[PDB]
Amino acid sequence: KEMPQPKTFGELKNLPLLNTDKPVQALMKIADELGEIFKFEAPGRVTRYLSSQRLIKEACDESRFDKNLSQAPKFVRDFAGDGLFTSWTHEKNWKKAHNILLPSFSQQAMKGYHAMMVDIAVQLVQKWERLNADEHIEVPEDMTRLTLDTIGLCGFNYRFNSFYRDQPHPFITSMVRALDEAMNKLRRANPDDPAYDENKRQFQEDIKVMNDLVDKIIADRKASGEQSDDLLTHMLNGKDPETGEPLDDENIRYQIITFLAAGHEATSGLLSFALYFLVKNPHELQKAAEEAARVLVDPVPSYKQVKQLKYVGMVLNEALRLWPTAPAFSLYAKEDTVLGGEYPLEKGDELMVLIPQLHRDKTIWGDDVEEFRPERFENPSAIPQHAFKPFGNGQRACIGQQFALHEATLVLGMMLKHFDFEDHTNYELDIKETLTLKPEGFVVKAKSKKIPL
Ligand code: HEM
Ligand SMILES: [Mg+2]
Repeated sequence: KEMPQPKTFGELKNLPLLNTDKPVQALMKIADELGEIFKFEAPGRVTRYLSSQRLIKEACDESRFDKNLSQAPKFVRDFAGDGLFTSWTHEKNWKKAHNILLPSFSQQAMKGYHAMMVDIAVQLVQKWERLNADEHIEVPEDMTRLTLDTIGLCGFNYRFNSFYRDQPHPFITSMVRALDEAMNKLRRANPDDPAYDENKRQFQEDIKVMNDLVDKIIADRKASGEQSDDLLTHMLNGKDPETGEPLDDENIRYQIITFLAAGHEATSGLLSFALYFLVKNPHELQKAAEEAARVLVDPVPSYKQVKQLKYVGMVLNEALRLWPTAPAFSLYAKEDTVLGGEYPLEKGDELMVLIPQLHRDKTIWGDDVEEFRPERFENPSAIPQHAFKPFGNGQRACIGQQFALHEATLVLGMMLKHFDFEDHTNYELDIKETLTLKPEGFVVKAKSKKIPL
């Protein structure tokens, strides 16, 4: 078959379609119009956007297709280097670091992180316990404080102390501002224009701020010899079983910057969208609050108790189904191949998986794809293979998935145990896009249930 293509802009082809603050929502609208596959052209590049489970299952065959670095990740590589997220599968450092870090991210390894996750979660609950009657909560802002602080403590035993601040720690300001530069670089008609000399100087400054902190903490840890429950201790001590080599200090720095840069925002967006869906769907809020009350019977949650929050886990999977917070990933054809029996591809051709549209495939999910129904995930053996992919695919799938889901389960369970929530503004969903998705402006009021910590 011949391939559908959205509207074009002369010699700029389709490129201006992405000159928007909300490009993935734009592409989802295009997908709705054009169907399971469409071509997208820009000066010097071409990709094909996939939306159906039928085609994405094929794209996810690792014998045929491998991870490609899409446009904003190639710029993120300027500060995350050959850390796990911005390396190619075939670079030595990718596999070395994957083999070293995998056991440190396993479900079993969560038992070792649990206490530092509860440290930051208790800080969030005390913050909200201490609001006055007429105050409200800025939900994505607080979730972001929580997720940055939790990855800082678990990643490198460092406190960003985000709940002590309106202006984040300078490392966070630099990283946030670097991620924004990466995104903003994509939308520049004249990348070399002198108007951007300032953005380029600030970008180098921010890279320097990030490296200087992380390098110093690494050096401090080597100089002290201290052994903590964090990823930095694991990286200092670890050898790749296959090569026999450890990670060098530069790459350990890239991994630390990568866990913060890749993980914080997608996890804070998940928590913010799950609370959004529960305040809009009070019967599901009640089910999840009843479960948190029945299960979280102790003043702080244990690892075992967090595992028993099945309905909270169902709520978080259904929020990932609707708004997977790292919404698109890119692949390339390893050799010439035919996609879906219809679309011939040459070696090197690019594909993009649009995960919000895969999760709205009506042939898989049924017709009510916009409705929030946690019970879709009651028994996850019902879900066909390759239908639900919020954490990507295969060996290049999110290494932080058990971390994110333990964090979000813990924190949402505690939120639901300790407070009732009110959507006092009747908030209108407005999804902001960075590297990730979140509900911008989402606010609520909490009313404490007056349960001790
Ligand atoms: C709900 C929260 C999260 C979601 C939805 C999510 C989603 C994703 C997705 C879709 C990918 C694949 C990207 C691609 O193919 O280009 C990815 C990769 C990755 N994520 Fe996550 N992520 C989340 C949380 C985290 C956290 C908490 C961490 C770290 C503590 C993390 C670290 C990573 C890394 C290091 C990669 C690269 C893995 C590799 O290629 O070896 N993520 N994530
Ligand atoms: Mg309903």
